[PDB]
Amino acid sequence: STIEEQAKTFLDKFNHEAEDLFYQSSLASWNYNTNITEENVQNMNNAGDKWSAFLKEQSTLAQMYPLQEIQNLTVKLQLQALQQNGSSVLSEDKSKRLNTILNTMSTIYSTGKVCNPDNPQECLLLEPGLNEIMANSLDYNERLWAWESWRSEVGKQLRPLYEEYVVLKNEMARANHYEDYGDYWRGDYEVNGVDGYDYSRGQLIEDVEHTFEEIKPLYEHLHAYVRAKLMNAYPSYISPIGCLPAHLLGDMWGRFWTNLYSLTVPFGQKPNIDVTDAMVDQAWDAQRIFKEAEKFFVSVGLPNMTQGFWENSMLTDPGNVQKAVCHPTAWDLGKGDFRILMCTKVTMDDFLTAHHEMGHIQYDMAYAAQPFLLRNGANEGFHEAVGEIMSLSAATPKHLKSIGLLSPDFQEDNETEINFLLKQALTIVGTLPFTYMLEKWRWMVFKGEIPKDQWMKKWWEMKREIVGVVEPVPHDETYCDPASLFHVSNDYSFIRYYTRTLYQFQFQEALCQAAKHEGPLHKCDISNSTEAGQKLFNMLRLGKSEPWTLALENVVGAKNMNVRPLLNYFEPLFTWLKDQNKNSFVGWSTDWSPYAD
Amino acid sequence: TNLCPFHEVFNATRFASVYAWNRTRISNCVADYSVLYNFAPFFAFKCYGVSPTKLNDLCFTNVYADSFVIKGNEVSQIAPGQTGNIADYNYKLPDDFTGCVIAWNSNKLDSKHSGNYDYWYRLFRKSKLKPFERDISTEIYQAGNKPCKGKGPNCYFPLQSYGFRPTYGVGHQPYRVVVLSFELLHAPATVCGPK
Repeated sequence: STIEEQAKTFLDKFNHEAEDLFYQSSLASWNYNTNITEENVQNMNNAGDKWSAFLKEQSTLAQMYPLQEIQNLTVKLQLQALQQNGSSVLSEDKSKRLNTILNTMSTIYSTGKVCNPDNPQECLLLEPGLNEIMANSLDYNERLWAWESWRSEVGKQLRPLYEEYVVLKNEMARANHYEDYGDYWRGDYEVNGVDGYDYSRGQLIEDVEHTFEEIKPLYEHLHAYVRAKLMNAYPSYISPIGCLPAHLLGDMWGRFWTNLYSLTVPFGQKPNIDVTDAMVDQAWDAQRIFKEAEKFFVSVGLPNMTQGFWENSMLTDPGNVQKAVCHPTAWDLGKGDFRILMCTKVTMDDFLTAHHEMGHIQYDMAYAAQPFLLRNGANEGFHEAVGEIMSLSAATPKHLKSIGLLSPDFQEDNETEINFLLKQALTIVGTLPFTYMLEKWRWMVFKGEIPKDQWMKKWWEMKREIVGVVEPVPHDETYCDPASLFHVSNDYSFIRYYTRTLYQFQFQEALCQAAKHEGPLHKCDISNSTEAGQKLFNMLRLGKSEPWTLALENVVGAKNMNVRPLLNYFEPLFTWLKDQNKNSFVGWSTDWSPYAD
Repeated sequence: TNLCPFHEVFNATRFASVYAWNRTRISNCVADYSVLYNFAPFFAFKCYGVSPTKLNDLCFTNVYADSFVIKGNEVSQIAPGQTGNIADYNYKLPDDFTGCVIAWNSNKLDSKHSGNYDYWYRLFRKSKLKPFERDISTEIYQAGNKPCKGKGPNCYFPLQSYGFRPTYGVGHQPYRVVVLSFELLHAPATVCGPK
């Protein structure tokens, strides 16, 4: 007989064998996250150990099916995944030490704290204390201390472990014929065996470099405006041509600039949009929010929520001795069981988060028919992009006005649109350079082209070169600032956010052109449009069965990523910023420093 | 008047797993279909080649009743000209058929926490089954060109379990199906409708 039939029956058995043990483990994780107890932890650990043992015995068995003989890509993709040896190639001692290091770093991150040097009895924590400080505080020395103490106390402990972590990761990567761990991470975009759609891991860097060049113009004007604002907000501290202090970015790391809206609002006298008061007056609840959200997806022709969705999901904080992890997440347990966990409360941000989670659930339900190994998004950022386009479409004044929240007496004007675009830009445009620089530094470090005696130096160099931010206090090799971030310490990627930010605008433009929208793009609304819904569903059903390039070509008619939609979207703000910056300086000096004078 | 034992097969606890679907012969009794609403009014009533109205004034010699449990998604495979694992290896109807199919939901009855592994089904076989055929073989299936010497590579057990739970989606919940076949032969009729 042939090997193809053997592999097919093997995969058919594996799917059914793995579905059940998953259902058990998935149910266990849900029961644990819903009620923290000692027995649930042990049960979840047992289920995870059983699942890992099952994956171990299922692997090392498909090696009898060489890939060079298979011809149907449907089975070839399923087989290529199981053949991955993973960390099993390393020795027992090395794997044990790596797991111990990971757990120790996670514990250090989750248990860090700070205390006042002049008052050791006074101590604070990151989540309740430092976030609120960096958000609402306005003093200079206070923010400087909050920025310096946490780092000096936490990062200096993770420095030695990170080197061994990098060494072990590079060894594991080279064991599996990869050039390094960065090449392994970039494997999610690799595509072969299809003429006209091939994609290499190296071409991604070229594409990112080519795309980043077009964003510098708008970022320069935004930085100029923010600097002009800060010079009036904090005189005698901000330089007219120097870089902005890191501790003044509203957060500990400088990822989002949303906190600067109150200081950068051009027309502070105009009425800002906040329907929280109307929602409180009408006495809405979580069920109302979720039903209004479901109606949005029903208006475009998508399926309704399942019956068990409302019975099993948790949409309210118990507010009792029971403790739960309040963090919006979408759970897919299989067998048609979909649930959401969220400590929902009356607020517009919660409305947008509910829309995002329902968008995620729709995607999860779309590809439920594909084989187990293929029930996943074709790309990392597609889920987040699909979730964010819905929030964008819903956040329009027209949508809120159609549901009776905003009174018809409200009149639109240039200032309102300018403020809306500025608020959107402060959130979206601010994270791209930071993400790019962080990912590039991480790749260059994993590549081994930066000896240990230059890590922190090149960090600040690339910072001042790209983002144009200068540190308020000089640091040496004893400090480890990159390790003071969640994703960096928890071994997570970053490029997914960049890809999602690039794809969401293309998706929005395509869906709005499908609905025959007119006028500016930021006023588009896809409600009551079935053509766009069908066009999107035609792609949501593919899943992991086809390359992302073909799906993107079917959706927007293009293969590679493009930035023109974002520029067309932000054209009004880009044009308005020039009238203000005409009398301001452009660029930033890389020599000035707060402690240089 | 003498009624049929319909109330038995519709009220039993066990329901004749598909891989060993049971068959019962009904003869010499009056068929009263109004009792079906006692068990479940909500039904998936559907017939082929005959209507439930003209069925009340006809006569037949013997009536065969088949029963088994399957998922909700596989209910579409129980019909002429269909394909699939169930239709090809467990139970196959002929291209020409005259009867009715009945289905109702039995989640809270058969479903149980920790999984109900008492039901089994077949998924591997060398050839397809003929119309109205039954097979209870338990020998291991050979996928490769090597002789069988116990479970192992290319040797798989031809039976598997469902494992129903009460927290399953409607597509995976258990469904009890009953098939009624009407037969006519050169002998005195024994089954007819009321007056």
